[PDB]
Amino acid sequence: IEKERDVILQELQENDTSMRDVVFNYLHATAFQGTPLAQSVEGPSENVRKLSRADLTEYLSRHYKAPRMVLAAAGGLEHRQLLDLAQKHFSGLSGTVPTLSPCRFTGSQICHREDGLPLAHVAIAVEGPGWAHPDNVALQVANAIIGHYDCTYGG
Amino acid sequence: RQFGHLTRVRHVITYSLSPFEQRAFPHYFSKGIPNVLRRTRACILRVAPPFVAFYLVYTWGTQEFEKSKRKNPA
Repeated sequence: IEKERDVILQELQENDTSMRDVVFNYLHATAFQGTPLAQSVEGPSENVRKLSRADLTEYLSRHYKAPRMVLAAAGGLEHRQLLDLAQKHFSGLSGTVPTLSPCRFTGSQICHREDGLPLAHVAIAVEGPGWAHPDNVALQVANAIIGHYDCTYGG
Repeated sequence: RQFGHLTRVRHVITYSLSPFEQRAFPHYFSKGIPNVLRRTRACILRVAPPFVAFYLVYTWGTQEFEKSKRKNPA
């Protein structure tokens, strides 16, 4: 717990270099400001220097539960070879929890001006509909209608 | 000249919001009016006293001129 607590703080220095990951971290932090989703995934340095075994115990004690978990596999197997192993091992799982707050959307701007670098990674985005909304099929096309390009395609 | 080659900036963050996500005139009465007075208390003392004298010189300028056309005892 204490060793890794240094490993984490080593990486938040590293991800300063991961400029792409900087942006999406900023981006999610704006549109979903005030909500949980604006949080990063690795978290602030501070909480990593205050974290406890018990908060993890509680966190573990609430989210890792059968009704909200999935097992899946593929390859040269059979679905019934597997079904016994879940009935063997995970049958001892605690099979018994808040639901979602609708995370709103914001139209806001953020800008970490820094002239000392070569270039500027930039991002822009809008509200997305979500998973079950069927028009996501259409949008994945339009992203591909516009497509992509990076400094290598001889076309 | 334009944006791009003006100067240097380092380690500066800017937060800002759409207009649509905020009322145009919040705290206009609630917060503006003291700021008006604060803006006033910093400027009146170096602006008024000229105009104060002007009002007086505008006053005495007429009265003495008013008396001069009125006759003398002779």
